[PDB]
Amino acid sequence: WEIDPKDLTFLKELGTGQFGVVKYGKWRGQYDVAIKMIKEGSMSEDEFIEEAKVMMNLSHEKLVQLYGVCTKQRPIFIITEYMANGCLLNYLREMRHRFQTQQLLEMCKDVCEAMEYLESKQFLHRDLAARNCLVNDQGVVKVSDFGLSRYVLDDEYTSSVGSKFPVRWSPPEVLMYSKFSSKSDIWAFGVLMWEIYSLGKMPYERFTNSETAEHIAQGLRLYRPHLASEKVYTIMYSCWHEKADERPTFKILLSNILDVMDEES
Ligand SMILES: Cc1c(-c2nc3c(-c4ccc5c(c4)CCC[C@H]5NC(=O)c4nc(C(C)(C)C)no4)ccnc3[nH]2)cnn1C1CCOCC1
Repeated sequence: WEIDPKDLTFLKELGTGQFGVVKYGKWRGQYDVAIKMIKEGSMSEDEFIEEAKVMMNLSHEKLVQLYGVCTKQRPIFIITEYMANGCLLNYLREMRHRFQTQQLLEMCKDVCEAMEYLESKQFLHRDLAARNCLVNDQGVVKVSDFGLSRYVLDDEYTSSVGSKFPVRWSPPEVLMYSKFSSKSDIWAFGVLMWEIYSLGKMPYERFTNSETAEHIAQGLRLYRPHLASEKVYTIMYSCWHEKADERPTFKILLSNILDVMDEES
């Protein structure tokens, strides 16, 4: 579980997030890694460390791999697989890629495989969104930072009325009662498909968080991105049923996405 930080060589800053700075570097002079330098006061560290033992065992080709942690001194480090093309959201926003719809659906499949694996292990992501997926040098999309939301100390992130809370990715039962389940990840995944087909537009871009919560409680939904076929829109919409138990599983979504790939090759 433990990595010796002296085996790390730091090379470039990648960005700053909920837990502070993240860097790109090498492990033992040779292996690409991303290193989260956890900003003091920003994480429930003891709980996270206990949980990292479980997370180490979540291994899937479409999940960013946790390699280990450096706990001896602070800041603590989280060491992970490095993704050369950065976050899916910024990748979608670079219009130069001029992705074909088949590539867009492959991105959704990549995420849906990861989530189906997590669902099979009864492990929630809790903050699924394009900003929390990453792209490797082969253009493969992987799911990042699953479950880490549980260790954030910042009330602006955790409170449902907080400035940083993922309101636009949340189902009504989440906004109304904090009922979190595999079905809240499903809802978020549909929003994520919408992000992908919308090339990274903000969901409900003309509404505030408050306005979004009220409209989805009334039954308003996102609508079809121009790049989504009717079949693709159907899949994303299915994630948004008002009743959580009527939303599909990731296993079902996966077969649906595979069928659509077969029908719109
Ligand atoms: C950014 C970039 C990468 C690149 N980044 C990475 C990162 C990575 C992951 C997260 C994050 C960053 C980097 C950074 C900030 C957000 C941050 N989020 C968190 O830490 C965080 N959130 C959460 C919750 C709130 C969901 C619970 N928990 O933890 C990891 C691996 N491989 C990478 N590869 C490659 N190129 N680039 C540009 C591309 C063009 O410009 C140069 C760098």
